[PDB]
This record gives sequence, structure tokens and C-alpha cells, in this order.
Amino acid sequence: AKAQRTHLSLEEKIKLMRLVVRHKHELVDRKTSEFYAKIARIGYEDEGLAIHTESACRNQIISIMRVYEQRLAHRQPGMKTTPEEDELDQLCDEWKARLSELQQYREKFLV
DNA sequence: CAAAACAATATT
DNA sequence: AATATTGTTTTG
Repeated sequence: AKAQRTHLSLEEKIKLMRLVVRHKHELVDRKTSEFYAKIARIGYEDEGLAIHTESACRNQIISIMRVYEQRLAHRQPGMKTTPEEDELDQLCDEWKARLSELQQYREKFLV
């Protein structure tokens, strides 16, 4: 997680996503934020990332997606395989699936 | 030099 | 209100 000041991000990104996926099942209709509001809570009370806010919990995770989709279409030569990058990719895929599953439900309700 | 990721902002 | 985005900072 880049941030204003940090030593290693790639590590933080994985740690953050490692929590979202582990809590992808958790979800409340009453309050959507109730989710991201919990991730930033356990992400700073266990991972010790630093400081995050509900809103920030929606921008950070969101940003990681844009990159995941961008580097997903690239699939171009000139890059080497890595364990860290591989894990992050897997975590993103799992999280992406959960988001899609929830979206499908919406379509069922309407049309 | 360039891309990635955050944190806040712009747009719907 | 919710999301991708936009500006700035960090990583590569």
C-alpha cells in the first residue's frame, strides 16, 4: 500500500487483500460500509498497516483493482514470474468473483 | 522514466 | 450514495 510514507507496499497490499478475501462472505445489507468499515479495523489492529478510513477503505482496495485489471489485459512479454505478484493476483481474482456474485443477485431482483 | 497505490476528488 | 477516477506519493 503506497501511502504517504511507507517502507514496503506490495507486502501491505497482500496483507490487506488477505483480509478482504478471508471476510468476503461477511456482508450486511443494512450498511454497506459495515464491511469496509470492518476491514480497515482489523487491518490496523492485526496487520498494523497504519491509518485508514471507511472511505479510504473503498479507494485503496478499489485502486488495487484497476491495477489488477490493467496488468491482466497486458499479459505481454517482458515480465518475470514472482510469488508475491502471483499471490496478489490470486487474491484479486477471488475478490473479483465475490463482487460479481453479488452483482448477479441484483440482476435477479430486477429484470 | 514510468507505473502502481494511496487518499481525496470528480462524475453518475 | 457509490465508484472510478484524479492528484500526489511510493515502488519499480
